[PDB]
This record gives sequence, C-alpha cells and structure tokens, in this order.
Amino acid sequence: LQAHQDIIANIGEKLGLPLTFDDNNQCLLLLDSDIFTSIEAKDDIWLLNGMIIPLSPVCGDSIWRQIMVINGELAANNEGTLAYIDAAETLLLIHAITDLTNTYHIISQLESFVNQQEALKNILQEYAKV
Amino acid sequence: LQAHQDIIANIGEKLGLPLTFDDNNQCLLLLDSDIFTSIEAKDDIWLLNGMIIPLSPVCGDSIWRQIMVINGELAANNEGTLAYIDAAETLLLIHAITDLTNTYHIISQLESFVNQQEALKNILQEYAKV
Amino acid sequence: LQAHQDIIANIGEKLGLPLTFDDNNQCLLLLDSDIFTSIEAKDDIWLLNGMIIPLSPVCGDSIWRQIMVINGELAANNEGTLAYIDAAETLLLIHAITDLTNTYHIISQLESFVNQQEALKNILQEYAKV
Amino acid sequence: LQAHQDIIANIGEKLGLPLTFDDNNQCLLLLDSDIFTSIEAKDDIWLLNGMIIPLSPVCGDSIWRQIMVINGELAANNEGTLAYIDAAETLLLIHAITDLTNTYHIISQLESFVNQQEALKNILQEYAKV
Amino acid sequence: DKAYVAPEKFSSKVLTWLGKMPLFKNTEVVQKHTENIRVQDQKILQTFLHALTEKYGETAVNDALLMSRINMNKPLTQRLAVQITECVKAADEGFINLIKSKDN
Amino acid sequence: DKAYVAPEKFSSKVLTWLGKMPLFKNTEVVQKHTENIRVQDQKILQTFLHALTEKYGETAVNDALLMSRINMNKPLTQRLAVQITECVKAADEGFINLIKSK
Repeated sequence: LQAHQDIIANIGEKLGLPLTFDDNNQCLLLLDSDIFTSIEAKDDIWLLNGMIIPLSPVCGDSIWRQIMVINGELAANNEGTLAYIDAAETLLLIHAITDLTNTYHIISQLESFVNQQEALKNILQEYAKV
Repeated sequence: LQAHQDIIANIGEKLGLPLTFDDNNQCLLLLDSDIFTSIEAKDDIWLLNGMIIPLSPVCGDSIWRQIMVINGELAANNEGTLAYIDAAETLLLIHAITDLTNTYHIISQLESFVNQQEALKNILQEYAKV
Repeated sequence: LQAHQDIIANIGEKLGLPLTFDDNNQCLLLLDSDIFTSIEAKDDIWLLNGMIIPLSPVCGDSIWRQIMVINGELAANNEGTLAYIDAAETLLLIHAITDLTNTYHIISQLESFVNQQEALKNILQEYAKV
Repeated sequence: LQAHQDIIANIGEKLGLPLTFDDNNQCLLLLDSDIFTSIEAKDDIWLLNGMIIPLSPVCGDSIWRQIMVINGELAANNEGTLAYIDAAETLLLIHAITDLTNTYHIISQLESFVNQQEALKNILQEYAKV
Repeated sequence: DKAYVAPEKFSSKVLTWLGKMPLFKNTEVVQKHTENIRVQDQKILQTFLHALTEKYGETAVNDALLMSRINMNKPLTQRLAVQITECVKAADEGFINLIKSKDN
Repeated sequence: DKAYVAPEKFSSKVLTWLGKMPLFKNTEVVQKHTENIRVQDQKILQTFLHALTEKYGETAVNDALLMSRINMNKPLTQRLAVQITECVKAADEGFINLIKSK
C-alpha cells in the first residue's frame, strides 16, 4: 500500500492537497459544491468512482435504455462505465486507470473523469429521485 | 494503421490465421462458430466488441437492473462494459486494450475478453429475443 | 452411332420389342394410352424426352411460377428439367443419361422417367391448352 | 460423408483453399466477389446451386417464358436447370455431378457450372428486382 | 418396320415402339406417317413431334451461339474464391444485423 | 478527519479533499462523521459512501464466486477461429435469404 500512498502524495503535491488513501483504500473528493468523486487503490490499478444520481431501481425501460446506450458511447472512448449499485439505489461512473507510472497521465485521467461526470449529471439529473 | 496491421498480423501467426484490419479498421471473428468478437484499431488503442444477446428494448426493469448491476462487477476488474446498441437492439460487451506493446500479452487480454463474453452469454441467455 | 444402336437393341430384348434409333437419332415410344416418350442419342449421352402438356405461351404468372418451383424439386433429385419449346408451344420433361455402360442402369433411368412423366402430367393437365 | 469430405478437401487443394462441408453437408462460396455458389453432398452425388437474380413472382409471361425456353437449351447439354425458390423470390441454377471418381474432372464440371451461372446472370440481369 | 407392341408391361404400363419417324425436315412426310399410327390422341403425338423437331435448327442453334459468345469460359483456378459457409450462422445469431446497424 | 479546500482550482472547479473516512463497516461511525464535516450536500454524500461500501459487500462477493464458477477459462489458442469478410455482402445480395429458404 506504500507505493500507492507515494503516488497519491505526488498527485497531491501537484493539486495543492496532502492527499492519501484512507483505511478503505479510498480518497474522497468534492469538486465545486456537488460533484463527488473518489480515487480508489486496488491491487495493480486505481479506480475512479463518480457519484452521478440516486436512481429508482424501477425507473423504467426508457431511462434504463438511455443509460445503457450512453454506456456504448462511454466505452467507445474508454471514458468509463455507468453501473448500478443495488441496495444503495445509486448510479455511479467507474473507470480504471491501469497505467500508474506517470503523474501527468493520472492527473489527465482525473480531469477527464470529473468533466465526464459533470456532463452525465447534466443529462441525467432530471431522473434523479428526490 | 500500418503499425496496427503489423501487430494484428503477429497475433494471427500465433493463432494460426492470417489476420488483418479491413477498410473500416476492423477484424471480425467467429470463434467456435458461436461467439462473435471484433477488434477495431482506434488511434492508440484497440476496441474489442463482443455480442452477448439480441435484447428487447422493453425487456423490463428486472433485466435492465441485473445487467447494470453486473456492470459494477465488470468495471471493478476492468473486464469491460455492457452496452446497448439501439439500432441493432443488441446487448454488447466492449473493452479497450491500451497496451499493445507485447504480442502474447495482447493474446492474454483477448482470451480474457472472449471468456468473459462467453460467461455473460451463459448467464443472460434466457433473456435473449425470440 | 453403331455403339448407340447396339445398346438400344440390347434394351429392346430386355423389354420385348425391336427398339432402335431412326434418322433423327430418336426412338419414339408410347406408354399405356397417352404418355409419349422419346430416347435420343446425342454424342456421348442419351436424352430422355417426355411430352407433358401443350401450354399457352401466356398462361400467366401463377402457372409459370408453379412450373418453375417444380423445377426446383426435380433438379434437387436430378430427375430432369421442365422446358418450354417456343413455336411448338409445348412443355417437355428432359433428362440426360450420362452413364451408358450398363443396360440395367439405363432401364432404371427410363422407368423412373416415365413415372415422373405420369406424375407431372397429372399435376399440370388442368393447365393443358384446349 | 468422410468420403465426401476427402473429395472436397482434394478439390480445395487444387484451388488453393481448405474446403469442407458443414453439418448440413454444404459448402458455400463467393467467386470473383459477385458469384454465389453452393455445393451440397447428397448420397452418391453433389448438387450445385448458383444464385442468378432475385426475381419478382409476377415478372410477367415474357420473362418466365424466356427463362423456360433457356431451360430447353441447358437440358440439351445437361448444363443444369433454372428453378424458382418461392420463399426467397429468387432464380437459381441447379446441376447434379454424378461422377465423383476423378478430382480434376469434378473441377472441370464446377468450372462449366460457374461459367454458365455467370453467363445467365449477364443475360437476365435486367430482370432483377429493383 | 411397323410400330410393335411389347407383350409384358413396363412400369405397370403397356409399352409400344412407334417405329422409325421420317426425317423431321419433311414436315408433311412426318404428318403422313403419324396419321397412320393408331393413338388415343393424334394431335398430341403431332405436337410432340413438332417439339422434338424445334429443339434444334435455327432459333435454337442461334441462341446457343449467342450463349457461346456471352459465356466467358474463364478458368476456375484463376477466379478469386472465398468460403463463406459460416455466414448463415452469422445471420441467424444476429451478428450481421449488429455489423450493419453500427454502420449508421 | 477534516476537509481541506485546495487554494487553487482544478479543471476550473474548486477542489476539496473530504479527508480520510472511517472504516466503512462501522456504518454509524461513518454516518456520524459525515454530519460533523463542512459539506453542503450532506445527503448526496453518505449515499455515495453507501454505494462505495456496497461494491464489496456480501452479494457482490458471492456473485464474483459464481461468475468465476460459470467462467470456463478456455485457451483462446484452442478455440476454432474464422475471420468474417463477405457475410454482409452475402446478406445484402440475398444469398443468405436463398440458402435459408431452400
């Protein structure tokens, strides 16, 4: 886990924060005032987790299909996967970073991810359950 | 594209077939006469597509949610993304190969994708259209 | 032609009649009361010709299509070809016999031909030209 | 069946490709990029099928008659039978190969069939469905 | 010689050799002979003989020659050949439908 | 333990590190912490935490074992492989329709 801690400390230096992974191997972040993201250390890779919207498990064919169609566009560009977390009734965006040898690459992946997150929230926010 | 052609040619030698990318930058394959898998050279990466099953656009919440919950599992180990291709009414597994520097390593990644595709087909076979 | 004449003579003894080829390289036969057949010597092969029905050159789509569909069934079993002789406005069944090395074989071909002739005449007689 | 497989394998050798019959005793081919041909092992013979043109079931007397007259010409030299497949609304050429004892002789028969098929497509192309 | 009737049936049918027919060229000569043959339907035999005659001659011989001109006796050994037997399975599994839809 | 706001923006947005989160298993400890920290959307934020926690819950773990049970890690080098090249043409040209109908 030390190698992971050293890499995120470096990223932290670039961003201006003393970042580190917690006991959950997670690093929770907030962009602006409503974009929740987390960097997760997992074996040989890192996973970027992005909160999209709380969503009904019975939202209906029309909404599910739209989400699954968006998954095709996201996968075509390797931007991540929209996944449903059952009990939590939450739609998340998940993307693995398989190359951790370069700080610049990791930062670029993170910026593309948070921007993708914002774009998806703008499209899907109307389906969020109150 | 020539470099992409050299790489896929190397793979063909390993598998015993003269493989190549066509005019659409794709290599279409039929494995064990039942599994459809395609490889597309796209800039720096290769995009793998694997058909799972033809699926009704109104298959209902239960099936859509199950697929979306599985996306969480695939994304965790970066095995790929299940997506819906609207015009084809087909469920598709997609995964990008970002490291094309080692022939046998590429083979390993292709093998895992095909095995994952075969596994998803077995699990979701019941939901296939008539 | 001498060879053809010998072969046809041998068949005649088996069948009980002085068969032979005429100046037109033909050997006309009558079966029962209304089935006209002809055995024709043509180079290295023999052609069996069978009168089916006099038919209008403008019998209409439905009848032509039915005959053409039947040609599919006949050819699948190599039983012969239904052909139209223009000026004579006649529908004929034509089948070539490529193996003339055996008398038993030729006779077998001939008996199947006349039975086929009978079956077709029964199916198409209603369309026969008044 | 094993004998049929051995025969078409030999044919494949002379043509430069590994030919084989599938579970339905068929081998489908595309020649020169526009000639579709099929070989079917059936008992002691091989049935050759060659698609000519998709054809309207109500193409009219003139077209049906021209085709049926051609059937007479084809039958004279045992080149095959033009037939109509109703369910497919397609015109195809059908011919049986009864002598399967000599590899190059079979190649000769396959060659004449493909050339006849090409010649017929050229003659009837103008009648193909729009 | 005269037309002869065989004593034993063939394919459960009476068999008769109608005798030699005169050269088809002499239409009237053929018609003459035919009329002297006892048959349930004279016109049918006549029409059958006309048809056998027309199978060759001019119109047929000419369409045969034209066919010979159009028929390009290309060597099969030099044609491009591709085995596409598996394309049927591809269509049934919906593979072809997927490829085509992704083109739009 | 506490949230730190970065002095300079990231991707044109204000970047904030919410700090280390307590072990996810202790559900009530996590909940209590989420309230004590300076975050506006306090409700969006545990929900996200609930989601991250469940990714490796019982159901997930068990589904992974089943998948690994269903997955037949067959050698790609031993599978029958054919390159598809003229199938769309054959369909468009009507040849497949013909074979299926015969």
